[PDB]
Amino acid sequence: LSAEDKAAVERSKMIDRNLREDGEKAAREVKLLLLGAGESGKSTIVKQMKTGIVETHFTFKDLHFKMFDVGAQRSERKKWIHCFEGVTAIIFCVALSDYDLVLMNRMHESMKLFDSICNNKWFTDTSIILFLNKKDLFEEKILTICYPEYAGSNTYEEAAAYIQCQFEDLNKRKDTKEIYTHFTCSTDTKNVQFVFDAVTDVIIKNNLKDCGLF
Amino acid sequence: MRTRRTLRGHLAKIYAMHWGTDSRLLVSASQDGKLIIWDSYTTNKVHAIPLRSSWVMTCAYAPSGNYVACGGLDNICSIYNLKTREGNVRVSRELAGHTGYLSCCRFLDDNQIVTSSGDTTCALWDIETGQQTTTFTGHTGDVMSLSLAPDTRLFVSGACDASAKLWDVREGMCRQTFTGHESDINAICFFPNGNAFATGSDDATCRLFDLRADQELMTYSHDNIICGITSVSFSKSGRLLLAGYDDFNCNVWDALKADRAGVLAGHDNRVSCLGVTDDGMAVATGSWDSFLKIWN
Amino acid sequence: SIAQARKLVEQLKMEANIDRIKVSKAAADLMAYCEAHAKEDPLLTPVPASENPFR
Amino acid sequence: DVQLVESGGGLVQPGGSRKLSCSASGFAFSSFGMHWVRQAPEKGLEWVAYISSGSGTIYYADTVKGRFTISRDDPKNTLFLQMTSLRSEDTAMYYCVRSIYYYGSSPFDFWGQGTTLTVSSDIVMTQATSSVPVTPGESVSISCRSSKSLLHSNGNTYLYWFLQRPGQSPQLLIYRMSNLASGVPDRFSGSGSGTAFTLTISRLEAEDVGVYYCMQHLEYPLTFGAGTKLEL
Amino acid sequence: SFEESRIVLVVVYSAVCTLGVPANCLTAWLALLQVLQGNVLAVYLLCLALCELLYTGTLPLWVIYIRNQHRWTLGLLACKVTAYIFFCNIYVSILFLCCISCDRFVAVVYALESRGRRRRRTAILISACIFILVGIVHYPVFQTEDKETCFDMLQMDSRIAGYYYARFTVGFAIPLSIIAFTNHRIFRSIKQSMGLSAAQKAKVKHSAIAVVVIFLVCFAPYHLVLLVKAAAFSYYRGAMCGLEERLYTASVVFLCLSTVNGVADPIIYVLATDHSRQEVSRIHKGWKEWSMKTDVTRLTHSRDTEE
Ligand SMILES: CCCCCCCCCCCCCCCC(=O)NCC(=O)O
Repeated sequence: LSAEDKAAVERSKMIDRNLREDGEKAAREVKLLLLGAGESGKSTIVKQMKTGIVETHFTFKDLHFKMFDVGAQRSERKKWIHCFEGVTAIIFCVALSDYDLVLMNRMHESMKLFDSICNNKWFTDTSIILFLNKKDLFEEKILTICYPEYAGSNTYEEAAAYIQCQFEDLNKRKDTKEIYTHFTCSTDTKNVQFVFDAVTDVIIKNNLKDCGLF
Repeated sequence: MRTRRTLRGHLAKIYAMHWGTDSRLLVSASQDGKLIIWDSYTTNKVHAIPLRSSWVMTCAYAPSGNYVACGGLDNICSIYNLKTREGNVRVSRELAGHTGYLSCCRFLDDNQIVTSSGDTTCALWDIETGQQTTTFTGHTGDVMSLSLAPDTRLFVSGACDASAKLWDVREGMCRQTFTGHESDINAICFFPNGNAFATGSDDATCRLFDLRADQELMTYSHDNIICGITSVSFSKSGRLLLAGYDDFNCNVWDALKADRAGVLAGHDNRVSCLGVTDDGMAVATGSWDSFLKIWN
Repeated sequence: SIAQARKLVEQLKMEANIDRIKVSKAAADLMAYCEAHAKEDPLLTPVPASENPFR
Repeated sequence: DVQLVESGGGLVQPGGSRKLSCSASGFAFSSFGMHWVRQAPEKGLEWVAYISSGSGTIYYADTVKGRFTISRDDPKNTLFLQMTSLRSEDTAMYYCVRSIYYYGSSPFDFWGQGTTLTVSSDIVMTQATSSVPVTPGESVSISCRSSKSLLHSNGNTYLYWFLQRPGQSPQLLIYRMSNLASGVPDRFSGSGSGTAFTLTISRLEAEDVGVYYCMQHLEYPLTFGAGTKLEL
Repeated sequence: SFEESRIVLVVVYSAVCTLGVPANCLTAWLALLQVLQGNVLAVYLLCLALCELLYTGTLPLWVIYIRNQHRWTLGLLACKVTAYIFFCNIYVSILFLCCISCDRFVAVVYALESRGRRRRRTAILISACIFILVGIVHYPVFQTEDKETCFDMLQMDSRIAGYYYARFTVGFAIPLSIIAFTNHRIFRSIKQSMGLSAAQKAKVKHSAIAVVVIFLVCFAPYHLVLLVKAAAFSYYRGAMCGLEERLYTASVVFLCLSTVNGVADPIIYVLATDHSRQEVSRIHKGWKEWSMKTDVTRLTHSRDTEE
């Protein structure tokens, strides 16, 4: 109980002041999870937005965004997926014109990844946003290679309606969450406008979840 | 068996703790992006380490006390000097030689640093060169935790193998093959004899082994224990096994009989880390509730 | 993945030199370790308040 | 490494005031605790002022109350201390001090050059004799004799010992009775009981010459020994 | 007439309070445990609990002490304290529901700004500033002389009636405009949102019209009876006893319905929000678990014993 103890108290309080300021600074940033597969258009989404994982940071209007691109982890997903539990939204990117490619079509196995990530217990209530890719060539090519059970016309609008609905119909236990499907033309001006309205739709729900009324 | 002091003093998602060599200091790692060296007696932090990458899942305090290592899934391992002449904490050198995620880093010595990473292998790293003197390979799955011997010469690691493999640090050789797990090994601890070790995992059983025996000695299983084990630690004198569980509470088994010796039901959130002091004086529990509490 | 099993199975045959002890004598290492450090175990022999620094 | 340079230590009119400040660079002064230590031109170090890292706790000495003021600046990363009503006792060779405080920290480890200012109860510690003739290679002992015991209730005393080289910046040898400082040879080692304390100088050579000092940290008053010359 | 109406009224006051009190106690306990997690509405419900039931639960104590027929055994200090407690409780309840609705509006439309300002330190600073503002507003009530009666002092002097009208204007009419403004802004900011569905919109609209209309039809006609007796007493300072008797009966029955609304504010809060259903259900479960009324294991042991 002397100069040493008093000085230690002042340093242990100054550290907590700087800690509290840094936490309040960090809390404003919006956390986004990207789960882009191969040829999902990671380059396209990072351009339209403009060894380990890449963390991109971008600002839209008066709200910042920190998206953590988990790419080439090459590891079991379950050991680190709970690290992103507090992330507000999950971004999904899927190509549409690769239904003629079997390495077991890539579309079918990508559905299973969506099926597993939707029904996980960690993500009970996290808004799911899916974006599309290469839709123009899907119109150009198209059915029988991937989804012969549709048993209908090769019109792109109905075929896109079939694929997006059945991709959304894979939901079984996400009734708390909301699947925000958006038909990404891959040339549209700001498809972050979908994200900003969806994330503010979460935030409107988030406040109404904390006001008591929902 | 009751809480003498509670430290708390964090923000969010405390993942790991390691006891200091003084038996008073401890390091707390969190997913916030700040690393804190705590002090148990005065309950006041002594250092704050900001992190370039917020994603951390392991921490290391050197047995010398001079250095602290923190890593992450960035594949970059960072070792910090606490007692710099300037007084700030500065990363000595980036360490990027793996292809997965650095699941656990420990301190064999100041110069020789052992890191278990998620590239299905573990490698012995030097700060001076940043290259692998020995690389330990043979695990099918991704390694998550390792337990050093008190001699720091023969250590064991566990992966998504349902198996544990010893390693010899000098010539880079696997020493023993321990199998008998049913699920993935969440954490592993070493018996401070240096002759045995026990491990628990998600299969809701803690299993007692001996390195030279390479055989399961006895299994700690209970019917109410359906939740999995994510932390194990011992006593300095045996007759005890500290074990945190998926039931949001730690538990204590005897190392020889494993009765309901100590019920540890304090934390509200999932106990992420659990460590025993090097003199064995206290039990430390950590969890993602931004809480740190120590009992006796 | 036929060549993936090679380095997995070469790990097994370099392990064939397993050192051996007796499991009862292995458990003897457990119990003989107890009384060596039982004088400072504060769980089964908790330290009194003068020697306890956690108050 | 670290830089501590005082600014403008010169002549002051008696009873006046003059700004004195130690310019600093190369360390975390924001997280560091600071001190000022005076040296009368003939004999005697003693503590003057202490400003905390967070600027929350301010403590002065018996002749430092009110008439001296302190202040700091973090973006320029320096320290100020204003002295008013300067007289013969107030004239000293003041040293700018940085001192980090936690468990195992080494406070009072570095100094500046000095402030050459010329015009025109308390714990008592005294080193036993202030002048010892030695030989370069034989072991000697010097004892700082306090007045009250230095042992805290927690069992660990707080007591720091210092070496001033002949006419240049001093150093810290051993801190809290058991721990040697960096850059200091192991031949220097403190000893003593909880109330009496003595140094064990072993195999000295021709750079250990100068005045030697004690200091404590169990009570805020220091008032350590006036010094001990170790002459050849 | 007056005496029998007053005694049957204070009897049903006691009955209403006995039907009311455990709801206030449980909402106090729920707010106290909710304060552990940082929430502006949690500490606001805590101070609503601190201003709730202090006079309400103690009213039947004096009722069963004696049926008061303007008998005054005390030294009037305690009754002035009770009058201060009740009037200040009305003022803080009205302005506190106004400011919680202001926080709801600023959080549903200005969602970026609010989470910075939704620190619980800001909540306690605003609660303290509203409390000291209510203390300054309530200071002239203590400074009023003619302190024979604690309920109202419009009968004898018209200057203190003007003081009462000033307090009426500063504490009733302005927060009425505030609550109407901010609740209708909540309405439009929610009906301009698509992430909510119809059930969200219907639930919020019904709960908000419910709290607005109970505040209106209970406290606002009390404001009406205050202003009408102020006007009538200013006119007829000089059937005066009969008219002030009927105004006294209207005032005490309007006080009864206002106390019903005051004790119903946590009741309407818990019957509006679904998180209340979840927390009250687990509170019921914990009450049974720590009260041991199931006793199923001891029943198993009992049928093991006899055989
Ligand atoms: C409260 C406003 C309504 C006016 C009250 C009239 C009721 C008549 C009661 C007569 C008994 C007088 C006892 C004195 C205390 C009191 O409350 N006086 C009110 C009054 O003198 O009118």
